[PDB]
Amino acid sequence: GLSDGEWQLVLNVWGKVEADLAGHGQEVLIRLFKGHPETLEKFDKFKHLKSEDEMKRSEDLKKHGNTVLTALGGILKKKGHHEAELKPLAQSHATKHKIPIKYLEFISEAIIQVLQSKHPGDFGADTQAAMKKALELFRNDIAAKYKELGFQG
Ligand code: HEM
Repeated sequence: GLSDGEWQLVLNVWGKVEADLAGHGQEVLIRLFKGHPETLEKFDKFKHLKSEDEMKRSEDLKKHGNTVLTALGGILKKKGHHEAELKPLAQSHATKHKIPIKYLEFISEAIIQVLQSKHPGDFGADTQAAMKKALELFRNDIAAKYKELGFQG
């Protein structure tokens, strides 16, 4: 559970993300792929990218970074009243894409790194503790949709 003070820090720094939603989701995916090469395998269209500046040249990489932030944006703007937005995602991500909850922790960490790296002052300790709590409850709620279907996470 997040206070409304906290939801505001969360959604106010997310507004920035949204000024450059590609730039961010790109950097996120790079951070995740470069840091966890295992994740790269779930996207057959980029599984071949081998270097950094190389994947920075990918339109579809950007296209996906723009996707994952846009949806997470939508979820964040629900302030946890986001079941009608996480039912489909948990299920797609557990079954179709076969993504474990460990990989979600990974991208949660990439996001946070990117926020810190793109907005240092605006994203201080208490703004970060807020962001961390949101992504954590996002993750816990997916985790339970995973479990309801017999996936573990
Ligand atoms: C913030 C956490 C995440 C969010 C909000 C997110 C969001 C989305 C959305 C909105 C889609 C659209 C397609 C669908 O749902 O059927 C999608 C698809 C997909 N997601 Fe995620 N995702 C997250 C984490 C991950 C991670 C960590 C991976 C892999 C390591 C992943 C792999 C995929 C793949 C492979 C697809 C299919 C894309 C394609 O088929 O071209 N997702 N995701």
